[PDB]
Amino acid sequence: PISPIETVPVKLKPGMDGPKVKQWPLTEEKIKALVEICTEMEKEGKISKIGPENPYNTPVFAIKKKDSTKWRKLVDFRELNKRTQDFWEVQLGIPHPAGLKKKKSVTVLDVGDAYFSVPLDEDFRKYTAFTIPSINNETPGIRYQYNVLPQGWKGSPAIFQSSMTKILEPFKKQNPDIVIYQYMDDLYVGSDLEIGQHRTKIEELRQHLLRWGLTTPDKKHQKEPPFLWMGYELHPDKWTVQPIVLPEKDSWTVNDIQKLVGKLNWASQIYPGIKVRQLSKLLRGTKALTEVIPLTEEAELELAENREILKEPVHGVYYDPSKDLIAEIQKQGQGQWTYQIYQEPFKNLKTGKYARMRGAHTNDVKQLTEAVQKITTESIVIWGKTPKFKLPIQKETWETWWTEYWQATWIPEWEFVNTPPLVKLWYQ
Amino acid sequence: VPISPIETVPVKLKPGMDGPKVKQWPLTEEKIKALVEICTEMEKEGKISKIGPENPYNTPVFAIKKKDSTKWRKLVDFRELNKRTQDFWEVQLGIPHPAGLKKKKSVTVLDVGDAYFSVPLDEDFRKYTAFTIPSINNETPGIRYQYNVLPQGWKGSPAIFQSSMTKILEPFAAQNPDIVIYQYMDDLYVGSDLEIGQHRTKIEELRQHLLRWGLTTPDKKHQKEPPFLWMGYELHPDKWTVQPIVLPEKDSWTVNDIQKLVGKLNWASQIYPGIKVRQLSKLLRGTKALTEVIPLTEEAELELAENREILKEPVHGVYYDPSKDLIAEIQKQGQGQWTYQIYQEPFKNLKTGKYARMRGAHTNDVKQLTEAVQKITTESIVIWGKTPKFKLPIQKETWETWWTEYWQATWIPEWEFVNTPPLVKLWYQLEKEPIVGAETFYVDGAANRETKLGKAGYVTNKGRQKVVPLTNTTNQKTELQAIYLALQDSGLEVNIVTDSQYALGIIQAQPDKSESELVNQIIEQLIKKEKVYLAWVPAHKGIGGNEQV
Ligand SMILES: N#C/C=C/c1cc(F)cc(Oc2ccc(F)cc2OCCn2ccc(=O)[nH]c2=O)c1
Repeated sequence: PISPIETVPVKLKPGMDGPKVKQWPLTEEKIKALVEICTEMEKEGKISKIGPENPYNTPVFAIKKKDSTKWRKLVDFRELNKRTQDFWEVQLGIPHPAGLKKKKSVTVLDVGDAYFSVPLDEDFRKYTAFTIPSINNETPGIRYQYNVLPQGWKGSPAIFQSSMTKILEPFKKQNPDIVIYQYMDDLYVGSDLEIGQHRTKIEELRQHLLRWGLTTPDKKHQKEPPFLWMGYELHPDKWTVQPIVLPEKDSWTVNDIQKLVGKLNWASQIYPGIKVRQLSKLLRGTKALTEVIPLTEEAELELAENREILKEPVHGVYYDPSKDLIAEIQKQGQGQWTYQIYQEPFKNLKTGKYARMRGAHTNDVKQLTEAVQKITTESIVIWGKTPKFKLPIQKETWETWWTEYWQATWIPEWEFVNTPPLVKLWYQ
Repeated sequence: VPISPIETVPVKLKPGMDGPKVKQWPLTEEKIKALVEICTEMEKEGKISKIGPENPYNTPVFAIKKKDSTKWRKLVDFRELNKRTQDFWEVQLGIPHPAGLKKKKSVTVLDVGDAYFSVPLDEDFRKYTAFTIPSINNETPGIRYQYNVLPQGWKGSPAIFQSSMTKILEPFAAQNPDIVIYQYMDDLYVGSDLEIGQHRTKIEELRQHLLRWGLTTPDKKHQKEPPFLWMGYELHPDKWTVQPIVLPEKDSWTVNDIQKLVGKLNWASQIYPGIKVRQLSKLLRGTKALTEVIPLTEEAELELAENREILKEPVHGVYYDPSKDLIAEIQKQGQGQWTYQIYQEPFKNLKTGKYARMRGAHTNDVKQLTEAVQKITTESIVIWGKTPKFKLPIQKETWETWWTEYWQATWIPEWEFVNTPPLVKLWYQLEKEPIVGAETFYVDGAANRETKLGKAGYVTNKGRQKVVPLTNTTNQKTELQAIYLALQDSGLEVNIVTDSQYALGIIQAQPDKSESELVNQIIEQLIKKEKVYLAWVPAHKGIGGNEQV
């Protein structure tokens, strides 16, 4: 191994010290996996053991690659990122291709391994410190720091950006209509090609990267998969927002019209042109909830106007690059979940709904996890950055079980909501 | 004089900071002489060294007499140096819990004497530890010294010592994979399954190694033999328990005494099952005044009595067998208190514990059970590195019904039902759709924020209507009161319509208990009903609303 450049010098933000974060307790299984992995990484010179004079710490976990039987090590760099990358956004920052979200197909490739060839700045290494914990606090943790660009650190692709650019240069020239964006360890490749030739082009890029020295373990089962599916494929052209729908009924009761007036009144927080007057006049008297109420002409006219105004997108909704993205998720039951990515309240940049599968495989936590991953991926493709989730789950529960189903090399920011109200059905 | 060839750990001052400078003149000749007698011997042992006064730094020095005055001790206050020294890795957060230890044929405890002074200090840093022994008046040059080894009370001492010890243990463990060494502070704990002769031989061998590195271990006896009173525990060869708990008798109690009492009870809870701290800790809601004398409530008295009855006879925990399954069992104590036992074999517990819900005004048994499962899962992952199998007082249909309709994602690992009353159940379920042939109650209530008067009432589709006045209430209380009136005056099946998002929020949460009596009564009514449908409408838009104030 040799250093192509010597090191890219890294400084922190003025008035900021290194990350000090507690390492979460781990299963014995995951501890052993991490021990094995790190023993090998130490053997290759990627990481080295450190002394008591290094105060800094970053959490570590063991996940599984995608479906595999082999353990993968995932370091959570969120804090170090905020303490470093905020200054390599400006300085080394990778520009985001707004044309990527317009492509018909987008494949995601894992380029992480590349970073391991490039050494890390000598003075910066102490900030990469992490701890493999011991069960029952029996022994002090095993302490390493990176000698090379770590995966999960946003500074890694930034430093490697030039190398990536010049490696991708020949492929970009023979394929000028293909969009290639790098977010951390991931390469997002868009195209308008037919699915088959799109896959062929992705394989061409794989062989290109490979013969240029970049392993991309997106390689399949070799020839024959039994029932499973190939590399991650997205379709951002179908990724537009969702409108608000009202129930279609042959007969309407007092209750139906009450839920209708309520939901419309809620929708008035978004669309100012909503009028509930003529629908409210029909409920004027005090009646049984199960009493069927025929719709007048005024009320029907009002319902038509409301349905018409509700199917058009919201005016004056734009993305502010200086503001953080916020993704709220609410659980709809029956394997369904709904979400909204916004910046300011009631101005929705994006909304959607996900149902994985029904029964005999997955539970709530698995679904919410996969949901967070999908939403984050969409967010990356569209704005070139991840949102901060408000998760409908108990904090300790999530902190316990999230690593089980996590297939992603990045982690977003999250907080937990114990509150959420009646509005559930209003989003479905 | 055991000087050590131990590789030093490089140490820096915090960036932009210099070494501490403090002049110590005081005080008396006797202390000076004692300091001389000590520092000469410390210098002889290489622990400290006299230095030429070229622009150095200084630290205050004191001499404090212990009981039995035959010996003296020197105390150097390093706080000002500790301010300027770099941060180090955290030393040890928690201790290992006895329930997580494995049974060994032999366990030896080793105390290392003068641990810090046996480990050298980084050369370039040594000058920052400099201090001065004062002359007897007359401003004559003071005696200058500096530490060559880890000073007691210095910020970096325990961590550096820990790493040094680990490195020293490294070659011995390599030649001895069949024994286990736990390092804690100045102590080592060596377990083995080796036969007693072989074990003792190995222990002496270890002692010799340590002595080769400049560390001492007891040659008189070998001292500690089980118990083994360690960190508030009692460690026995086949079992572990807590050290004896003593609950003091008092005619008067302050906040401090209640703090100590509750502490002792919490500590006792990990092994003795059934300990209840709720009523006693509720007295501590007086968090304003810490010296205030607190009178004991009857509930607290009864609870403390129960704890005394529980603590009457000793109980013991066992150790962990990795070859056996791990089971956790939970019971409800009824006051919002929960108790649990973690075990492997039926008549033995690894440990016990309790969960209480301080959080929230309203809650229910199922959610609390889930939270308990969470706490236990975390604790198990910490102690044994695995999650236990659960035995729970809940039917699967109950659980499924709850989590499927719950707005929050929850999950529980592999668990089975055990029938040990009280069982956890759903006491009522609101209808998902309005009930045909049921009287519809349009309810509402309101309060004046100033006068605190307010009122609550309903109007029904059958033309029936009621209004009741209230005193010392709030809008929320009036809305809940309205719903309660509707429940009181209705039949077995009722449709209620409220404009209050709050009240609907409380009811849809399906709480089985509350600290609010009103909500409790509403709950009772809800249990007594066959079918209740609660619906919400926008307020003040006058749809079906109540026009009266
Ligand atoms: N003073 C003092 C005691 C400290 C102490 C603390 C521990 F966490 C463990 C400990 O001893 C053990 C050391 C290594 C092991 F693998 C297991 C240990 O278990 C202690 C329980 N014990 C005690 C005596 C005995 O004959 N068998 C046994 O399992 C001693």
